[PDB]
Amino acid sequence: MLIEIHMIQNHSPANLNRDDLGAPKTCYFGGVLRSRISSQCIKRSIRTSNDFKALLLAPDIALCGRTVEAALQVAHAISTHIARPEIDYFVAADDVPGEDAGAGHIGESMFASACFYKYFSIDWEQLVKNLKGDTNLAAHTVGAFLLAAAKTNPSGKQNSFAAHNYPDGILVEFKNSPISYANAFVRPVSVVKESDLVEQSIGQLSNYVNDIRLGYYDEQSPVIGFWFSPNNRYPLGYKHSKLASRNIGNLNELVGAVLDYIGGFK
Amino acid sequence: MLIEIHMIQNHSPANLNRDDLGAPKTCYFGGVLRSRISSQCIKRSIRTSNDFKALLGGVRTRRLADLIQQEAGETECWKKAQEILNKCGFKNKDDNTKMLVFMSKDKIKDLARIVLDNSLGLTEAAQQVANVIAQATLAPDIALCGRMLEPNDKDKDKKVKWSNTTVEAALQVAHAISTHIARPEIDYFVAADDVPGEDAGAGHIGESMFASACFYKYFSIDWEQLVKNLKGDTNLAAHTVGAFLLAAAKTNPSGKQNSFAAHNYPDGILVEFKNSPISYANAFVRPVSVVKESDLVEQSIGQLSNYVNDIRLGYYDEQSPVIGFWFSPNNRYPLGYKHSKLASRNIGNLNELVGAVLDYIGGFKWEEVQK
Amino acid sequence: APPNTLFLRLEGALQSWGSNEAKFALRRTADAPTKSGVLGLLCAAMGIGRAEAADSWLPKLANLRMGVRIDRPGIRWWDFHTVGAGQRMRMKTRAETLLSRREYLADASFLVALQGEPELVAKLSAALAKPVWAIYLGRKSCPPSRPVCEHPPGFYNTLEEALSAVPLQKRWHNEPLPQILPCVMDWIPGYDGEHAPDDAEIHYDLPVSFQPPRHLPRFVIRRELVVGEDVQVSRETGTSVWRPKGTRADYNNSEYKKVRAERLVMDHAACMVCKAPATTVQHVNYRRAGGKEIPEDLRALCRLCHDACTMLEYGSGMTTNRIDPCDPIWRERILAKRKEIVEFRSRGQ
Amino acid sequence: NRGTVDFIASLENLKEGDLGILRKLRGARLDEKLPGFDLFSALWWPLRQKNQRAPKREVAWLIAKLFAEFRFEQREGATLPILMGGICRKLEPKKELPRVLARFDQLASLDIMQMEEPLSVIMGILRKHQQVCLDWVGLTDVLSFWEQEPVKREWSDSFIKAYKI
RNA sequence: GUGAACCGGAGAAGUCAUUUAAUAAGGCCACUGUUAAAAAGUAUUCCCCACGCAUGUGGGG
Ligand SMILES: [Zn+2]
Repeated sequence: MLIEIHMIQNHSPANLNRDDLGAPKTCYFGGVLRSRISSQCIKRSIRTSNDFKALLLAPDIALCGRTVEAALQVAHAISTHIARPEIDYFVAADDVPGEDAGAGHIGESMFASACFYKYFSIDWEQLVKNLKGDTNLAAHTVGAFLLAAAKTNPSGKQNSFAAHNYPDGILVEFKNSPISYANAFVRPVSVVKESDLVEQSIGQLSNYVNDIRLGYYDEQSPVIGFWFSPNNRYPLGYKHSKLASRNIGNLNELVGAVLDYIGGFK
Repeated sequence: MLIEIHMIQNHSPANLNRDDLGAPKTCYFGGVLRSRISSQCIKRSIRTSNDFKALLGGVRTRRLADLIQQEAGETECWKKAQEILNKCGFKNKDDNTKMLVFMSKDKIKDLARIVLDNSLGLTEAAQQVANVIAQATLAPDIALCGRMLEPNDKDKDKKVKWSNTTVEAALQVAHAISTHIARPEIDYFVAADDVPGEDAGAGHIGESMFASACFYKYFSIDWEQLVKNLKGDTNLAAHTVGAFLLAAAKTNPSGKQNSFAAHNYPDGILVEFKNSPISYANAFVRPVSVVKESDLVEQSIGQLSNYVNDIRLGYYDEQSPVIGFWFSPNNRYPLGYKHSKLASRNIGNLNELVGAVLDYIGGFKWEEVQK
Repeated sequence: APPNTLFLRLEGALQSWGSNEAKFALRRTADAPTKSGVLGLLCAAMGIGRAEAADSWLPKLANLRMGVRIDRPGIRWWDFHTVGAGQRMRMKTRAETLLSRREYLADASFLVALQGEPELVAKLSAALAKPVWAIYLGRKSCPPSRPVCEHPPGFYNTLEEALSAVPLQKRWHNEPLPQILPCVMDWIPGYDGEHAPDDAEIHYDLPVSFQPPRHLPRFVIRRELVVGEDVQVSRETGTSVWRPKGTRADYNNSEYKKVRAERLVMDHAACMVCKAPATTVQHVNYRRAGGKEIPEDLRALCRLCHDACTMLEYGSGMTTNRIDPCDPIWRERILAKRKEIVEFRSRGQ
Repeated sequence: NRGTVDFIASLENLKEGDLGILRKLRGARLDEKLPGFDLFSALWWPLRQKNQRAPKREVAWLIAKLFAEFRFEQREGATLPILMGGICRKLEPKKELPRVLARFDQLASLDIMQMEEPLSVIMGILRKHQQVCLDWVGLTDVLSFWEQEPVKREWSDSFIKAYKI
């Protein structure tokens, strides 16, 4: 069996990932241009976090990489809407007066705000064979990664923009065949006065999950999923024949529920 | 330990920050256009304020030879100082080098001492000069903002290899986004001639741009990195924190303020002590509209309180409780008329807020640390 | 007629089937799924390791005949990629940064037909129903967005009819479709035409091992298909862009016509504000209207108080919530509206 | 869109007394000056009962107030961007055109609740050049679906097409 | 377990300084909401409960 985490996270205007020219990294989807965060950036920011390291054959070598093959799988963070890069015109100042009101430096930097969709995958069999039959430590490191990935962000240009946002929707599912839900945002999300950017993204995710539940995923095997938003801020498919098996309003409760499903450990 | 300050501030019609074309700076947040104030503008306006004057111990200049001459008095050493500055990989373009140099103002006397005497040779003195600029980091503004300096390599003296000349920032400042939609406005101005003539025309005709908005400001201070930046000076670090709070609360950017004079105070300050930084900028993903039953600032504060409640209830951890203070002048604006529980202490005086912040930080008193 | 071929749907947001000409820090890609790549995907789905693949599995599966039809060509997108930034790198060690530039395919979809032994296809499909390991599209940062085990196996004769069998699935209704779909298929000798035509080109994706990776060339030809004649355009599933529910409105409805009667009974046929005999009922808390009507949030009202409350709601804001009597607030404004209605409304209308 | 047609026709059928009543209520709410509330309720309520569709209340109120202030003969084929482009083409191309174009482009940024004065300046510029017609039905239909991106796209494209020729 | 696996482009910064949209103006001119009317009414008051030859009294809505 396989565990899959889908994540919706809006960010304040910043530049969390750059390239050789300073522009935010982008990609192409749905016929339009979307903002992107490269997968290795997310994996590095998760791995080298001090709070993560102070929390938990080594558990990081078992989960991540160094034939030791990692059970972790981080996909590129596509955006659920058309990218909107912007230029900020900065001017440096001199504290010493001169013959004119010169600057000292003149230039332009780039920034962009986006609502990213993140996909994660953990192979339970590879994880338990990596630690030679141990299960409690496997559940412990799964929970540690869940808290870390829920409470971390890249450090790119964070001394000037400080985009320390938090996720607004998490969906943890158990199934065999790996399918991601990037096809939900093939149509880019366009805002309306009666909703938010996060609300419409979560609703479109719910619509895609409903459509695929009515389709391929027959009664061969049930699919167990858990949906989390802080203090039940956003519902994924209100009623809708219980598209999500649970609705959670605290990170600890979701971590405990996933742990109790995977092994019943606490 | 991190000290994070979230502020709500409604401004009068003004143009406190603008781009190359004169228009006020805007950004796209949540799919909606909001007004913006750049973080470097706020940082400079706090740094060069009157309430921070006792802590300004660093200069970011391009003309260092001019300072060398002005601190050496009357003995002519300006060409010599320019030459030694060129030898350590700085270049020279008509009395101003090609790069800005960040260095504490206390060390100009040492540079004058090395440049005055002819007892030492040239090139070795250049190396010595480097050893003064790589160690001139004991300033509050350098400690807060942070410095990085990479000199040239095509005109170095090959014996002037540099030490580590970087300082990690101890203060993170965000871009002040607006809580509602952007409403840019054009002011059509004319400029008349004091002397009558034949026609009725005026001297000049133009248009300026201005906008009024409610801004959400976010600041974060790392206490451990701050006291490491000043080498264990906890007293001076607390003095910097208190003076920074006073200056940030009581100062506005000086952009077009002789024509607009938007000297507006904040209507709400929330100061939290945490271990990991959290931004409440997602409180206004949905823009704030106006209802007749309330006003813009009260609605913004209510939205902020609702999102703070959501964040606290959805990310509660018994291992790290969070202690926060809410400040409004004479308790004019509480944290929403629905909870009365997200504010551990309600403060109506700014000085009492600063004193409580300092007492939580280290148990010091304000008047002890002001000197 | 047992099935003899297996179909693979390879479609994801990002894809990268690397080419032979990389050999360096310029990680390139091919325009179509290579044979060695899909073979490695199959071996990963069957739980066979790299060392175990080179003995029997790859020689067994190298006898199949493979053809790839292009559904969406995609766009080649590059990515600046640094390694060892702020950390040392292997070989002793060095404090240095490694620069590289990777290439991916974005918004692309391919159909792979792999004709072979019926037992091989059956076992392969059974393994692909529940893969042993996570299967990605070339690189580990490229998970598929559609199920690989989607199209059923079958029995056909040529690769062209096999690629004709599966319909082309359409995205959103406005989206146009490619008119000529290129197919890239393995050259078949037939033991009579022993020499390939001059248009046949060599690709270098016939694998032997994976840990000391070894490849051999193969002759590959490229033909085309016409959509509609060869592949029928499939219809999109029932879906839409998510819009917030705008509710409904219906009073003629008998259930509401009886809910209002229950309300007028329960508040004893009297107004809440002026305590006059009731006329209608105001529908506070407009959420759950039409099908989930609970006779609790409704509040009975007379004509003047209802008109005053509608005047207050039409002015100011208006959302899913309403203005609720029995609130100590809004009483003064309701009384002022009552005064204005009494002293200003003309019945001649 | 028959409900919008009935709304506009009923607006043209109005006498001068209630037209003055609406004229006195420019820039105001709906909760004060009861004759305005009664007149608007008489105008708008029968549309919902017969016709399943009906224009939005805020859009209808704005259209009624704008019609009261800026009485124009309703004529098919006289949309606001086309007339604005025709006016803009016969302008000085250096100073007046950027100003008037900025005043026009301000409109496609707000919501319905704040379009009154930015529309009233446009109707004032129209009345300055002595217009005698305006497509109230098309303007109402466009204002109804003002949150759809192709609506604004066609608005701007029609303006540019009328400007260029 | 795929020309694959292990895999940050990061560190620094105020677009600033100056200004009246001024000068002229009438919405004017013409008009009947008119025509008809008692606040009166006894032949079964719309309902609960104690006695009676009364051809009804008492209390409750
Ligand atoms: Zn009443």
